[PDB]
Amino acid sequence: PLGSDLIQDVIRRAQENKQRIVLPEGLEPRTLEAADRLMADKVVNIILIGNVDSVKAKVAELGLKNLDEAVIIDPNNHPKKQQYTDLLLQIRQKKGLTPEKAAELVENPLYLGCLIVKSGDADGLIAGAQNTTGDVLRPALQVIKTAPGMTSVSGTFLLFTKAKEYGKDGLLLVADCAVIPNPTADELAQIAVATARTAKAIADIEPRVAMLSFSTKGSAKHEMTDKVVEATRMAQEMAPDLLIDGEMQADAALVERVAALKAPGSNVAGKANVLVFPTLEVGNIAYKLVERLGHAEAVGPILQGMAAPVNDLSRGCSVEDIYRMVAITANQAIAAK
Amino acid sequence: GPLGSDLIQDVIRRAQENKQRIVLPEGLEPRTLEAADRLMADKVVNIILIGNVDSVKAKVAELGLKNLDEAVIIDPNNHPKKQQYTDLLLQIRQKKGLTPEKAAELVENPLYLGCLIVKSGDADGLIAGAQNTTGDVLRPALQVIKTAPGMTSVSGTFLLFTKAKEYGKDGLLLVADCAVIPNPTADELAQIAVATARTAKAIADIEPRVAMLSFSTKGSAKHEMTDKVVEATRMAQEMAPDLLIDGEMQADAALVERVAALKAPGSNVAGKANVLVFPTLEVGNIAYKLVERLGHAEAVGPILQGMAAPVNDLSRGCSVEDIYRMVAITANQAIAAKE
Ligand SMILES: CC(=O)SCCNC(=O)CCNC(=O)[C@H](O)C(C)(C)COP(=O)(O)OP(=O)(O)OC[C@H]1O[C@@H](n2cnc3c(N)ncnc32)[C@H](O)[C@@H]1OP(=O)(O)O
Ligand SMILES: CC(=O)SCCNC(=O)CCNC(=O)[C@H](O)C(C)(C)COP(=O)(O)OP(=O)(O)OC[C@H]1O[C@@H](n2cnc3c(N)ncnc32)[C@H](O)[C@@H]1OP(=O)(O)O
Repeated sequence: PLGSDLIQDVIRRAQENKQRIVLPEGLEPRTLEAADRLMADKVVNIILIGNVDSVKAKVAELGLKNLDEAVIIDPNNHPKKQQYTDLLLQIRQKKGLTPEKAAELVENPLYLGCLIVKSGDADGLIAGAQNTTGDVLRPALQVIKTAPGMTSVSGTFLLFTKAKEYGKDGLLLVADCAVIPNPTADELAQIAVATARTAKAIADIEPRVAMLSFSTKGSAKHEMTDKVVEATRMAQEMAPDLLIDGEMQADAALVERVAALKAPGSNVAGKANVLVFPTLEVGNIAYKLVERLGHAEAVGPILQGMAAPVNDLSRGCSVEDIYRMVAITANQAIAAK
Repeated sequence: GPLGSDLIQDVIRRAQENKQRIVLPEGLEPRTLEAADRLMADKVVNIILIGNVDSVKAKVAELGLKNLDEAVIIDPNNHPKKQQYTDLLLQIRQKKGLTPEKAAELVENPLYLGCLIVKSGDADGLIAGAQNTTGDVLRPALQVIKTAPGMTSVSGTFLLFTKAKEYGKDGLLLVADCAVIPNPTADELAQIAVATARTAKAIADIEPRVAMLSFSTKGSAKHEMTDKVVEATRMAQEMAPDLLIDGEMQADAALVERVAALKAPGSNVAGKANVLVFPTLEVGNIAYKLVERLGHAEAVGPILQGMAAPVNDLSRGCSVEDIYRMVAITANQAIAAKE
């Protein structure tokens, strides 16, 4: 119930600017059920990957009545197979892919799905109900690649807290909580800019980005603090339109009275709604403790920094969670154009 | 507030039942004196104040405090044990190049004198930092009192009283190291784990189950940074076979039975943790503050651990009630150290 209002807004913005979303796991029942609801509610235009007769059989078997307009693409046989094979070789031959092996890969639903998006025949992709994170992300990084002026992808969570005096009515975006173990200064700056733009695209927030540390504005100098200082500088340079400040402690980021004392004349401190963590140790631990010990609702991870949005579901994701992640993906696609 | 109030009441009561001698080096600081007055009224501890006797008595009369006539006041410039404490200080710090000339200056510094009083067995613990920096409190404590048997590192723990009563002990977890060591080695992290578990036992009447946290659970995400937590876990288990310590694990595996069953089957900690050990100060400093603010948890501390006799450091903005509370904690640490 925390963040059902925001998710309702995300669904509506998807509905108002309809994106084409590829679901490579076209025989997975949770995926198909979610696809049926998304098409009933006209949230997105669905593309399912699988043998056409098998997918249609499974749709009829699950009693789904809203998928007649879904496009179904058999990776073994479809009119753009050679085109996508040629595109794949163009992207990946140099990197050791033979035409022999390109012909195999193009028949793998995850690779095919990424090539559909990359070609401009779709706007985004969701998988991972029946694949590992790595098998989803790898083709996405190889084929779709990163957005202009970015070399790294990262994972953000929407963190809907019960503390409505922080963030946007209790919501903060937090990153990187899933992908990069130990970002360099450069990576951390890219995380900062990416998360701010996700904040704008998904949460309709005016981002104020806190680059977190155990130091605030030189209070605790150390090797680990220097990286966050450099990251802050480089983020500010990469994006002069965005409010980004650091290094600061979490209390300076969130609490006006502490901001006044330790970070005076920051335009972020005391008002942060985006938190950038210096390592995955920090991010992975911190968001889970806020989720459990704070009773916060965490939505994600949401992958950011891709030229076109790919998201990765968990293997235990509900129908409603798949629906939700597709709606988010559509919003990321709108932002990417 | 109300989350911590039952346990803090127990801590004060256990102090009252075995009265310890606590040194307050900042003997003219008004918040400290007010707290000392309440502690003496309530018979929580025997207070020792450091300062010129006439000045301290003048300040006591000036603040209208009626319960400090039995407080011991030691003037650092002139008191019966000055040469004894000076000789002790030279004996501890001669190797390290302290001259008798410089010993004679240091022994007159209230923070050094306070530590020598404890070290000599003339007190049981010390509290300062209302008017001194953390570093000026810690330095004499580490030089004079030093670390407990079998420990080389001192760390800081918080009592974290959360609103999630289904975790920890009715919502309480101890977390460390959240204040002192920026980047513990594997050995330091193991010592943090054993120290915090024993603090948990002594202060919070917790049966410690210690989770060594990482972004990996039992080899799920192997990496350079996870290796330190794996090694720390092994070394902690070896140092303390009487304690339940496991790792590496994620915070969800530490706290959630359903996740523990999947990611850490046959841990005797996972899903039941009540002590969390963080791999770095970045993690600890950020994580406890986010839980405090975003979770509405109450955090008490930092509490210093690993000292041969307890020294605690107050913040410069600490209330009278917070000083009272920290003195009660320190007395409980002394009771644990003597046992
Ligand atoms: C390694 C650990 O288990 S600890 C980290 C804990 N976190 C996670 O596991 C979550 C996901 N982490 C990952 O590493 C992802 O699963 C993966 C898919 C990016 C790793 O991919 P790998 O199987 O290592 O393949 P490899 O790194 O050889 O190739 C993946 C491609 O993406 C690139 N890449 C890897 N990480 C990133 C990133 N964060 N951003 C952008 N590109 C990346 C690689 O350079 C490579 O590109 P290339 O083939 O064009 O050179
Ligand atoms: C503040 C920064 O720049 S780093 C990042 C943030 N850190 C913090 O917020 C924590 C605050 N901590 C501190 O002030 C320091 O860590 C201190 C006080 C513990 C150490 O600083 P100093 O008192 O100047 O110690 P210094 O480095 O001068 O001397 C080291 C001595 O203390 C000892 N020591 C230092 N830290 C510790 C510790 N955590 N545990 C045990 N012993 C210690 C050394 O072994 C050495 O002993 P010796 O006198 O017998 O040689």
